Amino acid sequence: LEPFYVERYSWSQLKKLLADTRKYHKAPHDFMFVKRNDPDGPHSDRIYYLAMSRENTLFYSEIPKTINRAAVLMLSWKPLLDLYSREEELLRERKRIGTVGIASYDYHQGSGTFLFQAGSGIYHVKDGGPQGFTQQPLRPNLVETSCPNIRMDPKLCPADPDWIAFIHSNDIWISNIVTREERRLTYVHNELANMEEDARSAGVATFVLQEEFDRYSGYWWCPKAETTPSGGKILRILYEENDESEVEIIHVTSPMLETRRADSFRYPKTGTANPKVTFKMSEIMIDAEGRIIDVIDKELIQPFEILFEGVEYIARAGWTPEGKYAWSILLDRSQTRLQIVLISPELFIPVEDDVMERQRLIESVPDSVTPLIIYEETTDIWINIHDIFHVFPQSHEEEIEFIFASECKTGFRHLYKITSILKESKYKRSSGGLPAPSDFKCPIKEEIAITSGEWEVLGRHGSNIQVDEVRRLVYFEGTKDSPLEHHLYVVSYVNPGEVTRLTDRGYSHSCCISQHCDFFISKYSNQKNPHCVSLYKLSSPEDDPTCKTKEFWATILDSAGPLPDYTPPEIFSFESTTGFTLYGMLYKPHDLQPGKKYPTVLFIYGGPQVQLVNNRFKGVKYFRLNTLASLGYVVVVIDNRGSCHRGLKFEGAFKYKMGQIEIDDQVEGLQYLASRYDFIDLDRVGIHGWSYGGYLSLMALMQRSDIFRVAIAGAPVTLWIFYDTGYTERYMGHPDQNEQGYYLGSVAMQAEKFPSEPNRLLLLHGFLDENVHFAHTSILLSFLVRAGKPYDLQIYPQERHSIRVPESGEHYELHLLHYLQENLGSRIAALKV
Amino acid sequence: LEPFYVERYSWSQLKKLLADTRKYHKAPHDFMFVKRNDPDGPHSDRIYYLAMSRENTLFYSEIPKTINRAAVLMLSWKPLLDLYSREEELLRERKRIGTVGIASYDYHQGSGTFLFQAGSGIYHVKDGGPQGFTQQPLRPNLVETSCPNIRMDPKLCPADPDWIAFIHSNDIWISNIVTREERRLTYVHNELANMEEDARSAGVATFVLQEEFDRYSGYWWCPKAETTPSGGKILRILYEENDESEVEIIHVTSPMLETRRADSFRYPKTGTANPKVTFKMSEIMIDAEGRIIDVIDKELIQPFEILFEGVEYIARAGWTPEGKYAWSILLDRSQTRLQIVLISPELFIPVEDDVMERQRLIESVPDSVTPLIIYEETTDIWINIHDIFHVFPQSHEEEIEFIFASECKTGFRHLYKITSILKESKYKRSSGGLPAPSDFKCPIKEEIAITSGEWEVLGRHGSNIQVDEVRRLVYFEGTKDSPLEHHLYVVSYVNPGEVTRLTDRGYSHSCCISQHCDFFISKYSNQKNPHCVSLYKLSSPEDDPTCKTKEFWATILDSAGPLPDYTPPEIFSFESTTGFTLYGMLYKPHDLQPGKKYPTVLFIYGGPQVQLVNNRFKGVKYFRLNTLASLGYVVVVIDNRGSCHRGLKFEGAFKYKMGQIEIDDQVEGLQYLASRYDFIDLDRVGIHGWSYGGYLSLMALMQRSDIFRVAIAGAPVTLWIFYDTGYTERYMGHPDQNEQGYYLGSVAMQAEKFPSEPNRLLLLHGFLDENVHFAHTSILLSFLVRAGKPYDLQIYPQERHSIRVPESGEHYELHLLHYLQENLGSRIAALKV
Repeated sequence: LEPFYVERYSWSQLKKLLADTRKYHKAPHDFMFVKRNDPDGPHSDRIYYLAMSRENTLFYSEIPKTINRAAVLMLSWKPLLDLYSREEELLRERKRIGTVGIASYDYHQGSGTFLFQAGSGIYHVKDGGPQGFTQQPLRPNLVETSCPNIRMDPKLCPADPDWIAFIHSNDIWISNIVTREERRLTYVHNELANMEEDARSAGVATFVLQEEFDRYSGYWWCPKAETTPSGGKILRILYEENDESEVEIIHVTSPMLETRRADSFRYPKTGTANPKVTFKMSEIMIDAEGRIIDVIDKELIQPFEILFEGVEYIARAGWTPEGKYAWSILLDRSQTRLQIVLISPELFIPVEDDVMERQRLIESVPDSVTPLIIYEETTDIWINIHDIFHVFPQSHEEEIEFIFASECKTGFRHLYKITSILKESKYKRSSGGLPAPSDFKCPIKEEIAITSGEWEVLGRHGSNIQVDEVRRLVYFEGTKDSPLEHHLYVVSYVNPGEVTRLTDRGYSHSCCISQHCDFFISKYSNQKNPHCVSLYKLSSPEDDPTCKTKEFWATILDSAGPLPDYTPPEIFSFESTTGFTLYGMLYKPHDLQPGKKYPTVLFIYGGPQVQLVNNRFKGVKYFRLNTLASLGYVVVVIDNRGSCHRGLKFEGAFKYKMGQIEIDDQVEGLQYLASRYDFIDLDRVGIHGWSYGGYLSLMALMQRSDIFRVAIAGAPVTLWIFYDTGYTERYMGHPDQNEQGYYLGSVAMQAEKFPSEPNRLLLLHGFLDENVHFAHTSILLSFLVRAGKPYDLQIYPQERHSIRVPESGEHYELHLLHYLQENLGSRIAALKV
Repeated sequence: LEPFYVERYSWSQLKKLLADTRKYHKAPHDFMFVKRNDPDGPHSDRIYYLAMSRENTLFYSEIPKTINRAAVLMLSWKPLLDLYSREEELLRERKRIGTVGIASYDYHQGSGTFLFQAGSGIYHVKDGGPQGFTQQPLRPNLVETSCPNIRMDPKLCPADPDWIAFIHSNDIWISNIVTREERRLTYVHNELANMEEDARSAGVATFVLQEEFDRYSGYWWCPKAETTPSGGKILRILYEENDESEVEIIHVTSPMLETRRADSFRYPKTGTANPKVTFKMSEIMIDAEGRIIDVIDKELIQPFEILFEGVEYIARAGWTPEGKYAWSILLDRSQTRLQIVLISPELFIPVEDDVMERQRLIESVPDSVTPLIIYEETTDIWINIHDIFHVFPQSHEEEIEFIFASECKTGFRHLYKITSILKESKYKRSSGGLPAPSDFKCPIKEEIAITSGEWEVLGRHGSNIQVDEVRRLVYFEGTKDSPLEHHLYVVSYVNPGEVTRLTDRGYSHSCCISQHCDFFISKYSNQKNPHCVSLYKLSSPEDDPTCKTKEFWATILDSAGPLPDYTPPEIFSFESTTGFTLYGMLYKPHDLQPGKKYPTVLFIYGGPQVQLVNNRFKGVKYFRLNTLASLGYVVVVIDNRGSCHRGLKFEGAFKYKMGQIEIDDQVEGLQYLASRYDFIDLDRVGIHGWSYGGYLSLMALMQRSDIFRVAIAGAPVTLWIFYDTGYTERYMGHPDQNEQGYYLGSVAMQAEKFPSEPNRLLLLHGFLDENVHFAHTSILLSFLVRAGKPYDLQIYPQERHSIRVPESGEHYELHLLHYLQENLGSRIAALKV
């Protein structure tokens, strides 16, 4: 063969090319179905959703009772409405929200009350309650406040839509939107105090639980209100209280660089103490008229450590829908033992200073009342937290039924219907001892598996189940038809068997089912077609309600249609020497000259909880992998072992071994291609990735000087001893029980292994990164300098983990092309060597 | 004219080249003469001095009463002795100490008591006092303490050498070194309280005073002790007391990168508040036994803003020889108004909590007693502070004679013998008003200029004046013979005639004159010969005491001989279009070729207070400029207008106009060289400097995008609003009244002016730099990314403003050479364009 050299564009010509290709180019979400219940009118439902017009607001569309099955009905988007703090900027990093405006909302089917934060303000309108359905945009009603700082995480009370709660300065507040009454429920954080002195918070999820467990709230309204004798009621808020006094303090640069100051930050470094956590409960007494009689604040009868021995993370929490028990999913620190636990409000006593008054209240509580561990699972690998957990109405007082999902039985996540016996505990507090390990555990009456197979149910990033308690069905999202396509399925939970698919093959679907289970919405795409949102109607043959079929109904969002100037990559697979099928994407270069070999650029992530290779449209996010092909680079992407959507066995492959397996799969796939395509120049191969991808880019250059000419590492994790507990320990365990794994997985501990030629290493970092701190890069550079190695370095001083400012994104793309051109593809590059 | 191209060495090759040449390659200082008074012994004096054996410690040599004039005598060095915290590490950055061991020392003439810090320890020995002279090394006596943290800045009481003082946690302590008694004199700083809430100090110079006024001390012993009736005595200490509570707080990265924390410290940013400062005095009453009886603390009778209207910085301070008055040099904030001031101890009243006893104490002090301004000068350029100031024993008790130095009168710094009348002031505290700005001023009886001419007396960086009161002479260093050589001069202060030069021309000398004025020591070098140190004997014909002659006496340190593998540069000069002569240094590329033109690297500083071109040995400091010449680069260095040693008009050139002029001079001299020598390729010129030098490198690349191919900016000031008060306001003035100056002199405010070609800009910065904070670089990167301009960046995370870690230095030289080779010198560099 004969080497292809990429054209040598100037920095200003490359800026032009990139700007011209970009000169062209968020879909609906948070859907809600509301019945009109109007016989005379032509509309059966009204659907509300968030979407970009620009800013992000509530829209609505009208679901008609029938359709012209000749034509395609495209629903019109009626606008519903007529319109950053260091708390807003940090939360919108933890959720990975790129949008601006309304991020989420809250609704009360009874009242028709919408409640939503929008900038610094909290608003509320009504629609679809007794007050009817607007035919034009509504003007929102601002909630009044005496509070001086931004109100975070507003929630409607499900039992009373006059009452909302919110967090201000790390304490829970309630406000009545009709009576204008306002009230602070917790006095845990002085806002005037400094960081080190206070370090306490109520109703807020701590950093680790937003970053690594995607849980953002830490208080939960009780769904039912209890009546006082004189025609009032009691409302309940369960909340987690946090004390981060032992948690290590990090400083990270304040975005306003002019100040030259840093922001204090609680970061549980791997090995260090996580925050101290316990449950609490506010009892709020309301009189008949809707004003606050009194607010009792209640603590657990015994300490948290005693009742929930071994629990470190409060992964999830809420209420049974009866309002009877507060439930919670709890992990041990190793993230190998998960427990579902019911907690009676009778476990909470009022907080008292008097030692003799508490011992009085303690005596009042009976020994029968005790935490109930309705479920427990263990794994030699790790427990992946998900959002799937459905509690049924209680038939007998002494059983609870529920659906949960687990990778622990099969090696693959499946739904399971479980009945638990609510036995009274062996243990009595009377004895005055610390309860045994299995003293609170409930017997398992039945454990019916609703699904099974060499495929998994999805329960993260908004994937979930939807139970039809009438037809005794459960809709879920799965990889049953393929690992590269997510599809909607339905199945009986009473007598499970056949698993009916509802989405059409050849597309990967993100799905949302009406609360009435008579409609669903699919956001679907494939490698060649950009995302469409469509609305399908569910009906059953009248001989068997257990059986469900779909009928396309109306389009909510039409695709722009196979984008021109974009050549999609072709998916491939190959059998590993490890006995797994690995999948990849190949961007062949545009205008393929026969008799020529091209420089190959391997883009990588390779970390857990992620899959790059699937049948989705990569034209939006990975448009620049296409642009590289248009300049005459081969671009390769390989989902190596540890990637998600392949079962726990596949994922657990790098437990304790991070950075020691992923590249051997990247190279195995990179060679399977070279053997099959003589147009791949293995002498000019570069690797680029961000975050975990940037990590492996550096491992690629240490482990394999031979294969990879240049590594471009963005926000790389150079030192696992610095990452947080929630993530690092899930995969690497405590650094005492993996001395060697932490050493071999930390690229900064191994700077001598880097090349002694320049123009091979390029390091990129967000200067204000609060997730992968900039000290990963600053400490690797320190050891490269000692080892007399050379590096190239671009800092993005306004950026954090993600790149938000576009000027930054443009510079990153411009530099990356120029760098690959100057140090890989072009003629001048081969001369430099 | 054929282009020469430098041999493209690899990164590993270039590292070897440097390590090989680096494989090849401190003189004595702090000299002090003690007379032996041995009429029968062969030795007249014994000199004590600090030098490197290895550690830096005290040595002595013997001065012969007589010498064989036929031969040279080389004095053998006898060792006198028998063998970092955060605040000791910052002091060494402010002083710019590289050496380890003993930095300075004290000596009580009467007792023979030495006193010196060495690491954490404080030690004393005796030699040359009543107790005679050691023939063998003495053992250092540790001053014991109860003080937890390290002790900074020890000083011997001259009025009793049993007592010493020192600073501990920003308070003044005294310790008797025979009774081991240890007393704390000030209670202004809580070591355990956080620095944000404390920010008060006593006896310490604040940051700007150490950085910009090279004053490293804030307390002063009274040099005589008043006697008591019982037979004890009163010792006194004058001390500056600062409050940094209103001074902006900055965060620099902690050097322990593992912690990912930042150290808070107080930085007076241009235009913000300098610390509130005042004078105080500690009266220590000691008994006849030597035990402390009592300690009264005393404040000024009126606030510092009243007694010293206008004074922003206390520049220097101390006591007159009898200790009748304490004196102080005082600047206004614009540093255009120097005042000298006498403050009687009688101005200080005991500090009393009672509001009514303090009133009885105020009236007790006479209204006659008042601050005495004995000298005031003003300039529309600015005041350069200096260590020259001499007060004569008082003859008339209403007059005071002294010697000061000033550029204000003639435009060059010259000595002046001044008598001032101490007329009791008109202002009275009884009247109870504030004084007019002229009320403490003093009539000026005479003012005889001792020197004059277009050349300056030197009074910075250890240059000072020795004063023979017996013969009424004053020895001083000056630029009279040339700007490129410093020389030792002597002249009468009674009948100031002509100026006898004592040093030999053809060399540049730093000098040090026996307190007896019968000897002097010169450390001297020239462009070709490394620094020597010789001892000369002063002699006068018995007919005329003014006539002064020298005679070589002994070698203290022999030259290392002319170094091989080092060609020196040749000094040049050129008439500027501005009218001034400018000097330069040319390193011709070793092994010149006929007809061939070579790549050129201009090393630059160009800031004030510094001259790079002079007749001193550059073989140590600028060794690598010659290493650049040995590879093929022409190397050029020019002292543009602003640089020191050429008078106040030459310096004042860039008042308010920093950045706007300097490069015109650098390019003028570059073109002068290009006309006379045709080997200077002007199509291949790089510029490189550190700090101000890196600043001008960035200005050269904006302003002259045509003359300069690459710029390599080290630790460069990019935003004058960020730099400190005492420096920026001295030249650029307050920012709100020179708004255009600050804009035009700030490269980051002009990022659009930078090239759009890559491989032309290199930013180098110490990550922990606390002087030119790394925000200068990060904010400039901020604006360069916005503007879409390319840059190369290198960080040194171990280093602050200097480069101390040897591995950081090796990597800097190696990158600097490779970047020059790959982007300026070689043929591949010509292909890149």
